[PDB]
Amino acid sequence: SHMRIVSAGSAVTELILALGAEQQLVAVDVTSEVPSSLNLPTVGYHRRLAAEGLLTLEPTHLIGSDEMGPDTALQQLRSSGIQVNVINSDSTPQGLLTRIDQIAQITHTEQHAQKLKENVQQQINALQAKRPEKPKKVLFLLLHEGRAANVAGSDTVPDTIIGLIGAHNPASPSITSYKPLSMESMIEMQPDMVLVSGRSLEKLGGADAVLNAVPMLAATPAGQNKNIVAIDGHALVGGLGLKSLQEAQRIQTLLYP
Repeated sequence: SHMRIVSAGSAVTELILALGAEQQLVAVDVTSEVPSSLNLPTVGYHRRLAAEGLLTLEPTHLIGSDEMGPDTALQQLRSSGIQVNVINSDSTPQGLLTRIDQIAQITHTEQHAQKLKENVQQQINALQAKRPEKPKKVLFLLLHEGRAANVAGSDTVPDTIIGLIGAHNPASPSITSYKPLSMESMIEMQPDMVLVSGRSLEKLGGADAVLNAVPMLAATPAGQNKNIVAIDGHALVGGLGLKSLQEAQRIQTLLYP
């Protein structure tokens, strides 16, 4: 077990690094972030893994979400003796704690698990501690060029993050997962703050530009105050992770000075 890990997801990579086991990585996926110094090869998109491409890395593990595929490549790895570990990808805090356990076990760093799960819970408590009696309203908008403006309802990492910063997600009862948000619902929900599909979804300009993009925000507090805030897209993938918690803190400071 001289480890050679292909990490197939950003949420895998961060934990592997957090547990001090970066020397075990031989490759990461496109969404993963690792220091330039490591010279780690990429492996593309975990939904389109190349069986032979992976095999040349002589890996011992392929770790990712249940979205790793295609399945025909996963069998070629298994049949060749590569451990293929499907790992948690909920939008829940317990999903994160479970993910930490799943990784700590594979990478044999259980020792670090408790202390890391402990920090994770501390941050969450620190975030929850700052929740007011009168929480504000926050929506996450998933915007694309030529696509209809979507929203994160229940069971999304952006929904969990909004709860953790101590806000209401007005979309979270009525909407499940990511759905088109009717202009009327948005007007009705009256968000105080809008979060946008990555810091990277601009590509538009910024606050005033997303406002240009979604002109009905003008009839919400968020719009009339240009309170349109960027959240790092990596904190939304895999799903609820260390980056998620860090963004959440950073955004709560913006939402409640």
